[PDB]
Amino acid sequence: SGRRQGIKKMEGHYVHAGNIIATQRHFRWHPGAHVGVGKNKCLYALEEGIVRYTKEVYVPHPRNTEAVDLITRLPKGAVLYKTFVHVVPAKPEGTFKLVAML
Amino acid sequence: LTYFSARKGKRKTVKAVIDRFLRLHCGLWVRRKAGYKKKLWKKTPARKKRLREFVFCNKTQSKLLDKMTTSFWKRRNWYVDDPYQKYHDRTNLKV
Amino acid sequence: RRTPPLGPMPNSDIDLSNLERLEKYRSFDRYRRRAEQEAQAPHWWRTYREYFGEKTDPKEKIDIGLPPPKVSRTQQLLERKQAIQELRANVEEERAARLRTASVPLDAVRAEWERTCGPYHKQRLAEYYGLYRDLFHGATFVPRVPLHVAYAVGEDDLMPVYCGNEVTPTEAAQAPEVTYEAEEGSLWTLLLTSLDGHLLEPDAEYLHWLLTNIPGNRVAEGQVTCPYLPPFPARGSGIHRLAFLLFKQDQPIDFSEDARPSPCYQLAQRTFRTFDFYKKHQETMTPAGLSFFQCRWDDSVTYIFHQLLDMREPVFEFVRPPPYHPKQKRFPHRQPLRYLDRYRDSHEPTYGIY
Amino acid sequence: HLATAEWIAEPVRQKIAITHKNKINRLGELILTSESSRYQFRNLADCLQKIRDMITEASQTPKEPTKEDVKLHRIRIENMNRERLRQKRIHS
Amino acid sequence: SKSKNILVRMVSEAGTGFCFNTKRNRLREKLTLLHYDPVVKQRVLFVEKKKIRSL
Amino acid sequence: DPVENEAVAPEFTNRNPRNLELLSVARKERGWRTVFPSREFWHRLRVIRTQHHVEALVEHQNGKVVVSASTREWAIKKHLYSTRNVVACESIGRVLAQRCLEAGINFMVYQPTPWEAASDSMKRLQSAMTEGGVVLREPQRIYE
RNA sequence: AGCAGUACAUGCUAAGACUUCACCAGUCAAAGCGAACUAUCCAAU
Ligand SMILES: [K+]
Ligand SMILES: [Mg+2]
Repeated sequence: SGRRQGIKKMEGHYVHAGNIIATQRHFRWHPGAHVGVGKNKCLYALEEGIVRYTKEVYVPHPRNTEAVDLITRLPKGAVLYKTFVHVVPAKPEGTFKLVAML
Repeated sequence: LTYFSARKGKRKTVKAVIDRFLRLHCGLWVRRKAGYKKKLWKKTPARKKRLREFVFCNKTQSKLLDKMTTSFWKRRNWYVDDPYQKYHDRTNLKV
Repeated sequence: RRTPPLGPMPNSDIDLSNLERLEKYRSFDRYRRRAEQEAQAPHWWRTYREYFGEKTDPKEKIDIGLPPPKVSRTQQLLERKQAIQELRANVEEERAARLRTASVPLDAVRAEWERTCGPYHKQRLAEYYGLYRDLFHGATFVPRVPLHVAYAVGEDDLMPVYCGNEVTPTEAAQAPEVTYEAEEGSLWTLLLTSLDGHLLEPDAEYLHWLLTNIPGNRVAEGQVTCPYLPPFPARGSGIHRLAFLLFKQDQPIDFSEDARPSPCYQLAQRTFRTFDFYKKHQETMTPAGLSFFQCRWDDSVTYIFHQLLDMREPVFEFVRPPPYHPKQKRFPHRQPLRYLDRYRDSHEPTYGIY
Repeated sequence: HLATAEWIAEPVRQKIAITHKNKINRLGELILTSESSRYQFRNLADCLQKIRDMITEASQTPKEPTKEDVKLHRIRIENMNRERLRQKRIHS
Repeated sequence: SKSKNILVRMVSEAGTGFCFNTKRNRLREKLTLLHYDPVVKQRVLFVEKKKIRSL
Repeated sequence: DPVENEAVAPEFTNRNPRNLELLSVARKERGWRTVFPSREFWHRLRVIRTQHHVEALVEHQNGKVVVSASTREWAIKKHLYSTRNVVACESIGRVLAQRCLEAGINFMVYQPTPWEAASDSMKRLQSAMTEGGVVLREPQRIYE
C-alpha cells in the first residue's frame, strides 16, 4: 500500500516543455523560473532546458492570509527560505533567416 | 480459441475481438477506453476527454489479437472515404 | 551523515532564548524589504542569480570618458537648502500641496536633469541597450556633453532622438540637425553607426555618417569623412540600434585612413567597427556625447536598397525551432490516434505501388 | 508584371500594388508562391486562386473593419507615442 | 430515497437540444443557469427539466 | 554578374537586447506561482516609498534599471513643497512617463500590494503614467 | 473517506510528461480556439 511521489528530474537533467519535474502531496519544492504548477501541486517544465534546484528567499502573496500571518510574526531580521526548482532555457526562441531577395 | 474447426479443420476468429478492436494494416490495434460512456456526471472534463480517445494497444496485446483473428482481418482494404485510411501505413518509422 | 554548513546559515544570529521579547516584523512590507535585501546578498549555496544572472568580468569597467566636473559640495548644499526654505515659506505652495493641486514643470525638470543626473542616466540606458558592450567592448563613458539630435520631419516639425526612442527610416531620410555646447577652439568628431544593421558580418557595423574636425557647434563646417546614409533596417529583421557618438578631439586629427568616397553606396566600404576606429584615435579624442534611437523597416527602406544601394531588398523571417517529438515507436501504447500525425510529413493520401 | 497587366483594370493594378507591395519585386513583378501540396496541379491552382482573390479584394472598396492582430495593437500604441515625442521648430 | 444533492438535466432554452447534468440542493426550486451552449457558441439560459438520479 | 552589395548572411544577427522583446516573441520568465511578485514580464514599474522620498523605477526582468525618477534628484526636488506626499508621487509619475517615452519604453507591468493599489498616491502615480503614454500592461508573448 | 460546500467556459482542442504497475484504470499540462479579463455484456432513453 504505497505510491511513488518525488523528483522525476534531478539536478542537471535535461527536460522538454511539459515534462513533469516532481509530484508532491504538499509544497516541498516550489516552482522557480519556467516551472509551472498543476492543480495537484505537480511541477512541470514550461521550457526546454536544464533543471536546477536552488534556495531562494520566500515571500508569499499579500492575499495569502495564512502565509502572511507567519511572516509578520517572525523576528525582525529573519528571512524564510524554501527550495525552488528552475529550468534554464537551452535554446533561443528563434532565429532570423533570409527568406527572399526582392 | 479454435485452431481446427470441426467442419473445415481451419482456424477460427474470435468474434469478441472483432467487436472491440480495429486493426490497421501496419499491425496496430485501435480500441476505446473502458467506461467512456459510464457515469460521466462524476468525471472531470479532462478525464472525459481522455476517455473518448482512440488509443493503441501495446506489443503484447497486439500479438495476442493477431493470433485470435484469421488472415482475412489482416488484409489491406480500400474502403471509400475510410476515416482511418491514412493510419494504415506508417511514416518515418526507423525502429 | 551530516555535513557542516559552508558558511553562516540564515536566521542564525536571531537569539531564540528571548523569542517573545524580540521585535517582530508586524507588516508584510517590512518583511519584504528585508527579504529583497537578503536575496541580493551573495550566498554559498546555489541561488537563482548564479544560473540566470549574467556572468560579467569582476574587474570594474574601464572609464574612457571625460573627467567629472568639479563641484563644491558645501556651496551646493548651502544654495539648495536655502532654495527649499524659500519655496516652503510661500503659503500658496503649502496650500497647493495640501489640496493636491500643485505640479512640477516637466520642461524645467528636464533642463536641470540634463545638467545634473542626465549624463549618468544616459550611461545607464546605454549600458542597458548594449551600446558599450558592442561599441567599446565593455568600456564605458559618461556622456558629459549633452548631444541634441533632431530630424527635420516636414517643414515645421522635428523628430528628436532621445537615447532609444523609435525613429522611422522615413524621418531619418536626411541628415539630422545636431547641436551641443562646445567652447571656442574645441574640435569634435561626430559619427552615426548602426549596431544591428550589418547584413553579412554579425560583429560589424555600418558607418552611416562621419563628420570630423568640427569647430565648436558648427557641424556644417566639419569635414565630411563619410556622407550621411539613411538607416536601412531590413524587413523582418527586427528593431535596430542607431547610435550617434560625439568625440572631443584634443587637436586636429588626420582621418584620411577612415575617409570614404562621396557618395559612398558600397556596403563593403561602409563596414565599420567603433572599437577599432576609437582604438587608433584613443590618444587624441575622448567620447563626449551619446544619442541613439531604435529603427525598424518601413516602405522608405525599399527605396534605399533599390536606388541608393542598387541591390535587391533582403527580407527576413523569425523562424522557431521545429517542435520536439520523442522518437517514434512501433507500438505507441495508450497514445491517441493522432500520435501518427505527429510523425507524418504529407497530409495527402499515399497509394504506394498501386 | 503588374503595372503592364492589360487583363487587370488600371484602377485595380494601383490598388493591388499598394496592398501587395511586399510581393512585388524590384522589377515590378507580382510574385505568388504555393507549396501546400505535393502535386504541381494543386500548387498552381492555389497561386491562380490567390490572383483571383487579389483582383476581387481590390474591386471591393468597402474593406471590412476587423479586430487588429495582437502584433498590430502594440505597434499602434508605439506609433502613437512616437508622435507624442514630435516637437515643433521653435523659430521658423 | 433522499439525498443532500440531486442530479438533474438542464436543457438549453435556445432549442438546440444541448443538455448537461448538474448538481443542486434537494430543497430548492427549479434551477435556471446561464451555462455555455456549444451549439450556439455562446452563453444561453438553461432550464431544469428532468430528475436523473439522487446522490 | 554577382552584385557586391547583395552578399547577405543566411542568418541575421540582431544584437539589440530589446529586439525580441519589442517583437513580442521574447520569452517571459514564467513560474514563481507560489511567491510574490510575478516574474512574467519584460519591464515592470516599481515604486519605492521611503520616510522622506518617493522613487519610481522601470527595470527589466533581469534586474537592470532602464529609467528612474526620484525626489532625491535636485531637478525634481526644487519644484516640490514636500517629497513624500501625493503630489510628489504624482509628479514622479509624470516625470517618469516622459523619461520612459524618451527611452522607447511604452509597456510595463505594475505589481502593487492590495493596500498600495487602493492608496491615492499610487492611483495618481498610475494616472500620470497612463496620461504620459505608458500603458502599464504588457502585450502577451507570441508563442506561435 | 463511501461525502459536502459552492461555483455552471468541471467549455473545446492540443505539445510534452507522470502513474501504486504488468494490464485495465488513473493523473498533470504549454501553446491554440472561445471566454473571462480578474469494468464488460445486458436493461431503460
Ligand atoms: K545584423
Ligand atoms: Mg493555455
